[PDB]
Amino acid sequence: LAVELSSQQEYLKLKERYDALQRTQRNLLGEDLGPLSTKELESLERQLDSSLKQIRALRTQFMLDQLNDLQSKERMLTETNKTLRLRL
Amino acid sequence: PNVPSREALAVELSSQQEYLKLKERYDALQRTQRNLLGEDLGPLSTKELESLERQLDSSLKQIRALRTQFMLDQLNDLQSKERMLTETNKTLRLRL
Amino acid sequence: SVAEINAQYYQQESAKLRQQIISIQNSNRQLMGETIGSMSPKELRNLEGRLERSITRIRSKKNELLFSEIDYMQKREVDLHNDNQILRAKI
Amino acid sequence: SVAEINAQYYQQESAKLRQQIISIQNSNRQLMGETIGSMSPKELRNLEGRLERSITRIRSKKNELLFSEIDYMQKREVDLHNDNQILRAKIAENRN
Repeated sequence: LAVELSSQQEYLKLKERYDALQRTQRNLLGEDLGPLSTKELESLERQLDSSLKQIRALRTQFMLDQLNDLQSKERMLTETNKTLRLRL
Repeated sequence: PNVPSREALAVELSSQQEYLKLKERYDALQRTQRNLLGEDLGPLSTKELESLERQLDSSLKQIRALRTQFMLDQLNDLQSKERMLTETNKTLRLRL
Repeated sequence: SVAEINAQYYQQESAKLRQQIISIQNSNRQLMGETIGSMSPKELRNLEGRLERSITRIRSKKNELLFSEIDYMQKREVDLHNDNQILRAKI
Repeated sequence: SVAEINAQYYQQESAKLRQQIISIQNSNRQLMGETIGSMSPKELRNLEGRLERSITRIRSKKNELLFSEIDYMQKREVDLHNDNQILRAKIAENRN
């Protein structure tokens, strides 16, 4: 009886912890924003805007690296071609 | 002696070059405007686009800060008026 | 028996919740941008799209709520100015 | 006389242009966020919408340039790979 009751109290506490984290997530996705103040919404906005600047900068850096890698290979393949060109 | 003076030619040319120079400035400013609206972006290098991106983002942050300030002031004003109209209501309950 | 089977039902469900809690804590950190550095180009594309949607909705909401509270207090002003002219013109 | 009439036609057009230039410079300064300190809440809302739209289009453009350059180089890579396998099939057969 006491083990059942302790087991239930544990389950309610974890249930409430999880529901709270589910609400936090919904807000990070831009949903269920009803409860939030102007200040809380501004705070999220600043966090999102900061993440987006960082994401964009890295996506561009991956594309510059990719492009740099392709130019390199293009040079190798063009001297390989002119070599075969003369050999034939 | 039916011929334009050298100075009437030089004035005419000068007036024309003035006109052409102004017409190019206006044309340039129209292109600048199009770009600020996110149009006719074809000629722009990535560095020029980045520069626009930074300028626009900077402006948007200033705008939003002032829009929000205006809306908090507007709200604070209304809250102030709502207190003065409740005590006017409550002192008019004396006359009631 | 009923108390013992309920007890083991709550302990099973508690275990499930402990998994979902650690799992959602991690997912939230990702949406908060804490793993950006170690993400693939594909993962970045994905997150960018999700965060642009979130920031559009949050910005939009922040504005709607401000407008609504302004709209409310404006009506409350009219309604009180009307309440005061009925009280005056009462006689 | 033709030269005096031409001169005045250009000066007329230069006077129109001077106004257009100053007016479009001012519109540009608005889009650059320079006049936010004299703007109403309604005007700030208007300008936010237009700049939010511009910045989006400018970012899309910036990314396309990159996508396009990359796409071009990938097709180059394949094209050159194909040239070189044809000539490696020329060593193996003739000159065999």
